[PDB]
Amino acid sequence: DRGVQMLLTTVGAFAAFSLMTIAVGTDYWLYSRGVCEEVMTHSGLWRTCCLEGNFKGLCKQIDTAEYFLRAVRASSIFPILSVILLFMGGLCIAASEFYKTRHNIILSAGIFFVSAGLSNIIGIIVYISANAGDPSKKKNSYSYGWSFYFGALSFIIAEMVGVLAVHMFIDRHKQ
Amino acid sequence: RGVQMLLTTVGAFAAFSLMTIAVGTDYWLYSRGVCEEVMTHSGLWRTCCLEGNFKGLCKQIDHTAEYFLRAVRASSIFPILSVILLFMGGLCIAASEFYKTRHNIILSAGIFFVSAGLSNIIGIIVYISANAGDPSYSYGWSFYFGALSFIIAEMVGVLAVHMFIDRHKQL
Amino acid sequence: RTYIVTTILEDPYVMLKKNANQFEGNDRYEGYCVELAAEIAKHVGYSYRLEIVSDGKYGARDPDTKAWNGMVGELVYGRADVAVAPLTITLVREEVIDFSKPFMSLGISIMIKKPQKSKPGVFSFLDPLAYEIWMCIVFAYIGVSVVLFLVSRFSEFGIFNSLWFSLGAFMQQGCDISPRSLSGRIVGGVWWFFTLIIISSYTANLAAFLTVERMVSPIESAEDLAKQTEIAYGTLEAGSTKEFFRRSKIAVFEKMWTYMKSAEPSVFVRTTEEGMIRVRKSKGKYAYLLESTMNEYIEQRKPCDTMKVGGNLDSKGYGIATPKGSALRNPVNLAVLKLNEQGLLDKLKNKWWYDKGECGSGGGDSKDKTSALSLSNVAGVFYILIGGLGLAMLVALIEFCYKSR
Amino acid sequence: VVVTTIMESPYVMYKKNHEMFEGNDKYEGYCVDLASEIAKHIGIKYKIAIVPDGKYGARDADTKIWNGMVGELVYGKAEIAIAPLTITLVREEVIDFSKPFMSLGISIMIKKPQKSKPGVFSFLDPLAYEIWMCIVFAYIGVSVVLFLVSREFGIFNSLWFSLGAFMQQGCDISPRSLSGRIVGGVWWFFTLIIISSYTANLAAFLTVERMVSPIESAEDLAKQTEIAYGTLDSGSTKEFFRRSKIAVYEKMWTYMRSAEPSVFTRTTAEGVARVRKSKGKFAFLLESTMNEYTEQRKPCDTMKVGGNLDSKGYGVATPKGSSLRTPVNLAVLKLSEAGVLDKLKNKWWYDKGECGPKDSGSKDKTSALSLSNVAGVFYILVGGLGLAMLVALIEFCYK
Amino acid sequence: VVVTTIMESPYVMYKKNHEMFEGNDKYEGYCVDLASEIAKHIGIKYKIAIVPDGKYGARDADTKIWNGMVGELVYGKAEIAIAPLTITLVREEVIDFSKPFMSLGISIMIKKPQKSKPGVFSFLDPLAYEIWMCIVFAYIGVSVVLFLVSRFSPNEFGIFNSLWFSLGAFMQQGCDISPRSLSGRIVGGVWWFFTLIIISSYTANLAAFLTVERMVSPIESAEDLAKQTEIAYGTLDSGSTKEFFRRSKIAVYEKMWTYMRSAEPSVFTRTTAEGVARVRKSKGKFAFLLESTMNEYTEQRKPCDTMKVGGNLDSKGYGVATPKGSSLRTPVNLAVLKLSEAGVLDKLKNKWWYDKGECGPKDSGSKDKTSALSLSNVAGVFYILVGGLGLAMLVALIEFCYKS
Amino acid sequence: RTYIVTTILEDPYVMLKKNANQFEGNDRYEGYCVELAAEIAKHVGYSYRLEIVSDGKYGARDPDTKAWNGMVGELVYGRADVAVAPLTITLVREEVIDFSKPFMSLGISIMIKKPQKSKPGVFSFLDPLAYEIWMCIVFAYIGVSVVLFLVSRFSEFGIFNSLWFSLGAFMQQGCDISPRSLSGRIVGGVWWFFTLIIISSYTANLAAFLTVERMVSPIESAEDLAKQTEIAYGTLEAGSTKEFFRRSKIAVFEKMWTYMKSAEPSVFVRTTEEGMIRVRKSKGKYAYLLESTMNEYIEQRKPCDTMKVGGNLDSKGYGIATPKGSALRNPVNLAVLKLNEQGLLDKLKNKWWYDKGECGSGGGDSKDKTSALSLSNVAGVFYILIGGLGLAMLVALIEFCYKS
Ligand SMILES: O=c1[nH]c2cc(C(F)(F)F)c(N3CCOCC3)cc2n(CP(=O)(O)O)c1=O
Ligand SMILES: O=c1[nH]c2cc(C(F)(F)F)c(N3CCOCC3)cc2n(CP(=O)(O)O)c1=O
Ligand SMILES: O=c1[nH]c2cc(C(F)(F)F)c(N3CCOCC3)cc2n(CP(=O)(O)O)c1=O
Repeated sequence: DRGVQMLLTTVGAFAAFSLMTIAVGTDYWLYSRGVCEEVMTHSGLWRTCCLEGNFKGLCKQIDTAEYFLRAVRASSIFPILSVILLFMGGLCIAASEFYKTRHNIILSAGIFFVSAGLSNIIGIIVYISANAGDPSKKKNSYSYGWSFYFGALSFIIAEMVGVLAVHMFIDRHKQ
Repeated sequence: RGVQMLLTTVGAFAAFSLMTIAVGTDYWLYSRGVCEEVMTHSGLWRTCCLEGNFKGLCKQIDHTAEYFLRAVRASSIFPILSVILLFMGGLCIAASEFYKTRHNIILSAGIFFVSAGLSNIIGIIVYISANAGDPSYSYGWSFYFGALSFIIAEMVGVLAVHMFIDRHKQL
Repeated sequence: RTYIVTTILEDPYVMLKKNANQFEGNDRYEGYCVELAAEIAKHVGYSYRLEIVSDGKYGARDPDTKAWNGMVGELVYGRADVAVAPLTITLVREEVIDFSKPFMSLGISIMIKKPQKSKPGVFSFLDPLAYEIWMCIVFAYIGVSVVLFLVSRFSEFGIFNSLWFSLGAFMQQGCDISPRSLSGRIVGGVWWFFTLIIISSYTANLAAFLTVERMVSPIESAEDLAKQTEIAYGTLEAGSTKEFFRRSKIAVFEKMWTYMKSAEPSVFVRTTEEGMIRVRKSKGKYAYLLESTMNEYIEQRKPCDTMKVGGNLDSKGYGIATPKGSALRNPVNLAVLKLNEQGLLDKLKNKWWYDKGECGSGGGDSKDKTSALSLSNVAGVFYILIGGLGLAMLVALIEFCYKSR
Repeated sequence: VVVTTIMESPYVMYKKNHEMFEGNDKYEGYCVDLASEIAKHIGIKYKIAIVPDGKYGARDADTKIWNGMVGELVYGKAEIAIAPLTITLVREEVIDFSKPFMSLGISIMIKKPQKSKPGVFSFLDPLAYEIWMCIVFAYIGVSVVLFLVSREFGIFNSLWFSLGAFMQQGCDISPRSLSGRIVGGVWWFFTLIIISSYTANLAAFLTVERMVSPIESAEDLAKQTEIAYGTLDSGSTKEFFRRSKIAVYEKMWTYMRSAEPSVFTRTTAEGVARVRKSKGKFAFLLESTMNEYTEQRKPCDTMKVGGNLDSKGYGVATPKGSSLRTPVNLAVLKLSEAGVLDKLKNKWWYDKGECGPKDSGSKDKTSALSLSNVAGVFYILVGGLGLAMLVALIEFCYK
Repeated sequence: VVVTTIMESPYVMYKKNHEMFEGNDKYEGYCVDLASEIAKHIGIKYKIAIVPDGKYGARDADTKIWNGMVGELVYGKAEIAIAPLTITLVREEVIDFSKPFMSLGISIMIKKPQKSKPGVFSFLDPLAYEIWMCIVFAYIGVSVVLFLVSRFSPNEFGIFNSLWFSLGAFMQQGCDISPRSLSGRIVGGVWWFFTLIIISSYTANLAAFLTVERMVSPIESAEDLAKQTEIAYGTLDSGSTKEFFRRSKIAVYEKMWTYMRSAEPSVFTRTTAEGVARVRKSKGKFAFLLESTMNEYTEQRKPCDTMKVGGNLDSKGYGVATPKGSSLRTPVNLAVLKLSEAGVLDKLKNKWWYDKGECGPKDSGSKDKTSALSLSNVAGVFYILVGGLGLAMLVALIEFCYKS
Repeated sequence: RTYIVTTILEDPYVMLKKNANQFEGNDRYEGYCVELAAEIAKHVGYSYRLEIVSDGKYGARDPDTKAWNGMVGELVYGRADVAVAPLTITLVREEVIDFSKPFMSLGISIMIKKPQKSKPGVFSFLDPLAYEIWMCIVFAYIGVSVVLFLVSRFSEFGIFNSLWFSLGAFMQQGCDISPRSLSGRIVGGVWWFFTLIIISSYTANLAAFLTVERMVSPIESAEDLAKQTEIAYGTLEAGSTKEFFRRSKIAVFEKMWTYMKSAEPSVFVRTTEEGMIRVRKSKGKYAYLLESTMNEYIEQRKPCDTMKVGGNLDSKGYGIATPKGSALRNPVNLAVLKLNEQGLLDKLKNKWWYDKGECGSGGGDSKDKTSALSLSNVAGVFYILIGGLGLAMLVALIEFCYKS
């Protein structure tokens, strides 16, 4: 019963790819109430815009142990490295599904899935540090948007693939 | 294994001597108290102030769960029963060293002695709880003999359970 | 001859019957004042028929064109001999006529809303750590679980053993799955450090939150009100209370008088009813500073959200008005003193102020004051736990599937 | 004008400099300064005299005479009585009373509220009882569930596993069922969270040490409690309690009539001495002015007023047919309205006091934890140890 | 009788807006009420005229003319003036001044901090700093002693096994297998005792840290302010404070002046309104220097974000100025002295300075702000989490490369 | 001609050199007042000879039954023109003579002793508990250890195994060997319950002690001292302080005055040096109000255990006596105001009040309050760690001796 397992890994990777694409495309991260005054502002990691207010229609780009994290938040280097490593993991699992003889390919696949978990944790923690790190932020707050839940679901399917593919590693190692 | 039985005998006799010094005399009460702060002492059946305004006298003192603990702490009947149970424990240890072929009743004597020890523990801690309950008491070098009574009870118990470990090889 | 008495209704004296005006007239009067009038008429002997107040007010000094109005104004200007309706003691009232005796005392008292709060259930579990931290630690727990599986199977000891070790590590319990390589051991050690500092921080914050929540005390007396901050309070304008506050010279009284003298908010209001309604609307921080009698009346009303706190600031009294030189001044004084001594006034106060109150009949309704985590706040954990246990029971049946289906 | 006054401790006292001056400037307090203020208000030369009889003023009802201040004013000895005198039904047909310038009534008083030191209750002084009933119920439930779902776990091994889970420890053996893992994890989580909550609650209780008011805080709570109650032998309180129709005081009267006769005391000094020697004993019902005087004296231990009951008035007494009756009436009304008797009351009964700790709370050192909070643990420890060694002896001897 | 008073000073206030309570007493404040009090004390007609110069007083010695209230007095159109006017060398020799009714001070002010949100220092804030190094040293030492006991004394435990045993010993969890010896029991027990005492102390310390808050001031004195050299400072572009700083004699003041000499981001503020706006906008730096009376006036202003640290750099006072000697100089001098000795002047000062302020009513701090553990106190915790888990993964990878 | 300057014998201003003997003549006195007199004589131009008043008292011009004496008394009698000495400005000494200018500001203020608490070592470790409780828990631990060993021998294991299991049970540890049988299981459970309850109680007690230690209210200004009602305060029977307290007008100062007049702490002072001695001997249980000048002199000259706190309660000045009808009235005023504005007087004040003072408060930095632990109570944790390493080396050496 390994064909259903590899199909589950493939569909989980495809779901992760779809979630990454709609994350880098849409701006539904946080249902923040800011200005465009507490109004619904699509605060984005890569694109922050508005729907209401007098300035609706035009929006622009956002931007000894704190400067590095501030530069990380400004440049979004870890989400970018994350999506690149998901692309590399998709390429390597495509090589695995087309070439079965090689063995280190799924070692690389498991390492890529785990590092995807690492980079997702780093990205979400720097995002919540950027959001909840200011004492100024504002009568209402919190109430995270949909794309936070999509990122959480991407994380859950990340442990799903990182459990099932590693189980496939264990069974192919013991056989 | 003569060293083991001579150790038990000397420990029992030392415990006899020090517990008689502990409970027999009138020496265990130091605190900042008024008997005008002068030297005061409690006792088993009477309280006495050695000097001050009470020279030459040694006065017979008086006095569900709360009533029981107050009676035990004040009348000191349970400490009397505990030291008398220590007396029977010492007597049955003397019978044990007189009856050396007693496999189980020697162990039973050990259990009775440690039961008397834990009874003395509960008695002294309810006594000091009542002492701390007066406002809403320190070692008197004979209450220190009571502490040494606990220590020598634990020591004779640990060497006894060491020689029942030796009895495991013997039996 | 029939004697008419001037009666003015505010609460609850000359309130009309619920059957409109189908009765014979003066006999359709129920209240403290009319019962006292009937008793005082039966004591010595005269007529207790009521009269209609001409102006509807109590009367003032009126320096313009002199004269008088109200119940005392009708009494002084003929056609009145007995006044039953209560009225406060004031110098301009005394300089014209004389009172008999204050039948029952009163005083200006502070008024606050009844503190009502309800402890939550599953939401009470997220008080001292919010909800983002719990999500972060749960997702980090599953991440370190899969990482522990990777390092145990890469550097028995399956996914089940990895979950065993991680679940034991999350509560500092430990497990027997000890890998030979030091890597999994150091991963477990740093995760132990993280979960222990989370537990310590949670305990610290819950202790701090409990201490700061329970440390606060309800307002009482007048000095605590004087040094109180961030809570609004004051009195009305059209009344003798403002005159008494202005005429006071006591250091504490003049102190908070100067405090609300620079009334930046809307301290002064017009009527008691509108002020009471807007206190109901706000219900978070205001005080009206009314008389003790009307406060005791309104804390027995239908909403049952007001209560009497503190004591009386002064020693004001009531009194029944009688004209000077009349034959019904001394006998009414003797009889009202007799009824005050007999306790019948206390009986009437109890029946018309505590017995006829449809709401709050039992004053001692909540007086346990349990200053500990009872089964209202921490038992919500007992909810989620049993829910989790229910979840356990639910997964039990699916594990029963894993047992038999 | 000549006035007579009765030597009453919370109204008139002898000055410390008794030999400095004798006469008008020889007393300080409420009564004499109020007399001086009203005398300056009307304008008259005044002198202070003491009562020759010492009676408060009452009718003997057999010889038709009065003894005390009312007896002196009726029989022509004084034309004014600035001394305090309550208003009664019998003292109106022979004497005239002004408007009451003070309000007083029968009020409760208890002993000093102090922190109790229980033995067993201090083991679970925070939290409640139902919390530990439910934690034991959950312990038995999780033990039974873990025993049944695992089928080495017998009727003792699962109990040991749950018991070890109850005190932050793991176990030597682990099952191979994920249901057991899930139930053990959720039980571990519950145990940890409830231990943290209990420790924090104990920390808050130990860091506040706030004393709560006793049960004796209202008349309804007074009738529903088992504590004793007392009053004065014969007086205004006894006369008020002799006849009642309020249906709340008849129960109190029957409680007096059915309890021990020790509830009656002669003097208020004997009463405060009797209530001072015990934290409980009999709370008393006495005058508000007596309570306010006793709460601001050198023994600053009991200062509890509680709720206010009954109504009584204190007024100045004037004889019949006096030209200053209206004058003294308007004078006392002006002093009550503008406010100088209340100012002097605040300056003398509140500002002048032996201790000012009642005005604002103070922080005291909590000192050592002592042993009362721990003594309850040792009892269950030694009891469980004794039960364990008895059952060990029985099990090893029989089985 | 003519009296002058500058309206552009925190000593007057308008009654309503205009055409309300019209007449003579149109301005209410400290100085006008003091003038009315002394006029009732000695007998002086009341006036309302204001000099159109605007400045309180200056010495234009280049043009040989005096501008302001002092010039209006010396050339002559009035004889009594009540206004905030400093006393200097050139002003005394032309106009005699009475005794100073109020002492003047010069002090520095800083913006009130909001919160601190550091990185790993958030978790480093409790249990001090050197305790971490000492407890790591203790962990290394107990690991070395445990390894010595297990190996030299009479096993199946290397250096890695010993350090893991010590790490699990540090964390009140237990061990997989006991050494089963009479030697290691005591050292394991004392190490467990030390680590549980440390953990309980940390929990109690964080509880005490979180139950109440203090907001300790970053600075406390002018000498420490000059010594720290991390916060920008600017006095004023020109005026009495700038002249005093440019011609001081105390040793630290020359260093302070040289610090103003090497000032990059234009610390010389043109107006005091711009200065207070700048110090209220940014709280990280740019603390201001200003007179004590203006600082205390801004202390009770609607933004409510300012706090002085105390200490008076210079001491002077505000005096009453009169033209030359006459029959009124001694009278007004004794009137000012009598009002200064009595508390009536202090009564007016306290009343007009505290009844017009609302910011200071909430004294000390507000205890009704708890919320929960937001990420500000958790940023250190999750940063040490991400660092520990990343380093653990890295050492796992390198240990696999070493062994497997 | 030769002019005279009369100086009162006052401790903080003029000093008669204790050496006496030589240097007698012109330089008979060294101090602030004689230096100011030398400077003013060098500035305006004259020759000054030092003089001492006969009665040794300041004196006044009260309207009594003549018998006038003092500094102003000898000034008005004729044999005095310039008096360079401290002199409080008062109305009773203004109706006959006028002062020039206050060179420095006087203010009455509270003074407090230094709060110093030295946390002990191993004694501070048992501070967050009773020593009876520590004795109880340790002795109960050894008792249950031997009881568990005997019941395990009754119903594989040795003395070392018994000690290991007992202490790991004592301090929440796992073990490789299992507590077999239900009796041993329930002993382990009940004793784990005891160790959990006692560790929770100890953590709660330590949290309570640290919370009550940090949450403390230091005394600042006068309102906090008024509403703390725990530290005694008072002033002299007569003087400027008594006159200011008699004429209080503010409600809080009226409360302070009536608290002082309640005579609960009384005055308890005759000479202010005796008040300084008794407030040093009160161990912080008493407080006293005196002038800021002499308070600074006490804080400098005396050993550093007392200082000032809070701001000045009132504004007051100084002055020098001048004759009513002499030509030495205006130039001395102009020159003393020039010296006050220039800062040379400030330089002399700094030299005489900061340099020649045997105190490290102004000559060195203070201690920063970083909260948390400061090697004071955790120092006791490090001394019980020293005891732990002593036990570790003891058990290791005794084990190696036993095998040897
Ligand atoms: O003689 C007087 N007797 C009064 C009796 C009452 C009350 F009994 F409570 F009804 C009141 N209420 C005060 C609260 O709001 C409702 C009216 C006002 C009275 N006033 C006017 P004041 O100037 O407001 O005291 C008098 O003059
Ligand atoms: O009406 C009455 N009012 C009273 C008021 C007071 C007081 F408290 F001082 F105000 C007192 N004091 C009680 C304490 O001892 C001294 C007298 C006695 C009163 N009595 C006498 P009884 O008959 O013994 O009650 C009355 O009759
Ligand atoms: O005599 C003088 N008296 C002054 C009094 C005041 C104050 F009382 F504070 F209002 C001030 N303020 C300084 C702060 O900004 C607002 C104006 C300036 C004064 N100046 C000008 P400087 O020379 O720049 O000090 C004088 O000359």
